[PDB]
Amino acid sequence: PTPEMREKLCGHHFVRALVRVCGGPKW
Amino acid sequence: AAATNPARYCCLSGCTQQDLLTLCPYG
Repeated sequence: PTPEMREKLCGHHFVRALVRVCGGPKW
Repeated sequence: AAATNPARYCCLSGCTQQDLLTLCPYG
């Protein structure tokens, strides 16, 4: 089912996976 | 995508780099 991986990004897990792909200055 | 709250959704079911990509470069 697609070459992706829906990580169960919970709370900080998400904000982290976040700072990874878009790398924002906020967080 | 387009189901429930951001992080809340990415926490329960999951979220790939893309589903994350659509939630990182904003805040």
